[PDB]
Amino acid sequence: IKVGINGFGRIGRIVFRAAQKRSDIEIVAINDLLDADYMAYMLKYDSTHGRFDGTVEVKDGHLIVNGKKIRVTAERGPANLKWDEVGVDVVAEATGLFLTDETARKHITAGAKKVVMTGPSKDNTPMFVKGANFDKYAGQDIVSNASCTTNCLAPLAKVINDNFGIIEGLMTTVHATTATQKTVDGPSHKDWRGGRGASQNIIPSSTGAAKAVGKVLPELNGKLTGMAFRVPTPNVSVVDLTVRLEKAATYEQIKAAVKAAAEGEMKGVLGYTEDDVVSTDFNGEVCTSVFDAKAGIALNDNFVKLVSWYDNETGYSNKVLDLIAHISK
Ligand SMILES: [Ag+]
Repeated sequence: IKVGINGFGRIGRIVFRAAQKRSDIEIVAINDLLDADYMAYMLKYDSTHGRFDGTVEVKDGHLIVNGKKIRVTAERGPANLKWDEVGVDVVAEATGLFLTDETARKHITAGAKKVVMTGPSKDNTPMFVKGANFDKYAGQDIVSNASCTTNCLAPLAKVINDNFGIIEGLMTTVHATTATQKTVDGPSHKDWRGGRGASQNIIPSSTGAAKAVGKVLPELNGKLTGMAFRVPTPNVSVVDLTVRLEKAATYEQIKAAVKAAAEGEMKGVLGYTEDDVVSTDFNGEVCTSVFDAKAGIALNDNFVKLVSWYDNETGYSNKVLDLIAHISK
């Protein structure tokens, strides 16, 4: 499966690094407003995930990563990309600028077969999260992988709902710093709080990742919404799911249910741990949701507080390839 990446940002670079560890997905073309010499630098060195495992050179204005040529372009218009020349099947849309079917279809016009958005769709484009609704894919040409927080809350909420039933849920993600925020109190027209100093503040932020669970899980629609807190960590976030259960269940029964799915139908997606883990213990975690058993707490048999870790970069990126590989079946 030849895959072309549009937008060599944080998600774009981690999708590239995760593809080097897979055999069914091969990156063949990258497009961003950067020269080839700069793209080789942002791949070779990474402050969060260390140096790149492999070789990377620049020749003829193109990258040579692990002895494989990769076409580099800087087309601002998605239709002028000419994916026919390099032969791309699925385009990884990782710019955040084209999150609609009208704007993402320019890759189909440019010579691609399918498009996967690395973000929550802004229109009626269907969103798919692994372990939640990957079976509901009906061969659409443009899909979406929702958000990274949705890829963490949906697999956990599905197991809790299928076992005990969620009447109403209220979540909160202690999120890490992203490239949206500022290092120092700067301007931010869309979000005033987001313009404050990231390394100095606990910045509240609104998110619709919990309300988006109702789209990938129609049985939980209108039963989930939440918020966020941006904290001065470079990577790895954690959600705080607070749900009211329909069936009475103890915490030891909740741990056994999450552990059964972690070792069963949701292996590789929903993780499970009983260790004294912290955030940096999940830097580079492939799982999109790791349930922290000792961190959670319950008030009674029908009101519990669940804790689940997730990497907002590595975990979501690996599930972008999993969505590319699923639509290609
Ligand atoms: Ag996130």
